[PDB]
Amino acid sequence: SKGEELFTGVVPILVELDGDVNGHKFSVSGEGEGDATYGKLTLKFICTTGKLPVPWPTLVTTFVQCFSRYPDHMKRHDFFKSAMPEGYVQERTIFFKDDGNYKTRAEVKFEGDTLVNRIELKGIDFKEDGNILGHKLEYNYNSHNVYIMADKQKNGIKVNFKIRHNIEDGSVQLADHYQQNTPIGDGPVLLPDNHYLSTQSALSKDPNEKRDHMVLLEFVTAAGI
Repeated sequence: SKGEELFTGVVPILVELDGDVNGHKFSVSGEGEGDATYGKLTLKFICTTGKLPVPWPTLVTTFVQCFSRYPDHMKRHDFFKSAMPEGYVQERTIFFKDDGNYKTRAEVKFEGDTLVNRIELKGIDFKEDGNILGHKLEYNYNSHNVYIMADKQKNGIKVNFKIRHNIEDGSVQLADHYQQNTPIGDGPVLLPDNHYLSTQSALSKDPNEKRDHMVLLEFVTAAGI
């Protein structure tokens, strides 16, 4: 396919987010690199408007699936890379159990040789005293499976999954994800058979960094075929 060749080495990544959660406005910038050969991502995010109003972990999924490692035998199912360099639109709705929801819209594509993820986030109906606004989530992250399916009507894919956020009291905060991706260009893309992505992520901090930020290491590989 098209994009395949674009991912053959380490690619620099730029992440830009504009958000509003219950009237609290904020901006985030992130930079790093991805190496789809190992399904590996390394990023650092910085809250540019000051203190992040929600917990960092809640934004992970929002902050580039084209960096997933697809095994040789599954290359024909890699929609993400097939949409490059023109890119794709990724939209979601994220429902926090017994809490508010996030609505996101992003464009992911290449600007020169940098892979760009530009997002607009809108959060509503959050409880001032819930796990999100109340900042009760631990600073860590779990492994998940992300289910993918073809959408022949929109020439895209539909994706669904649940994230499990650990709460400081030992409990769990569920986050139901509903997602749609559609190509930006008019060129051909690869529509996949049902399959899934297996994820793992580690969160850390930069000891010498005074701004509000998050350091992220993540591995993702496709499976189920």
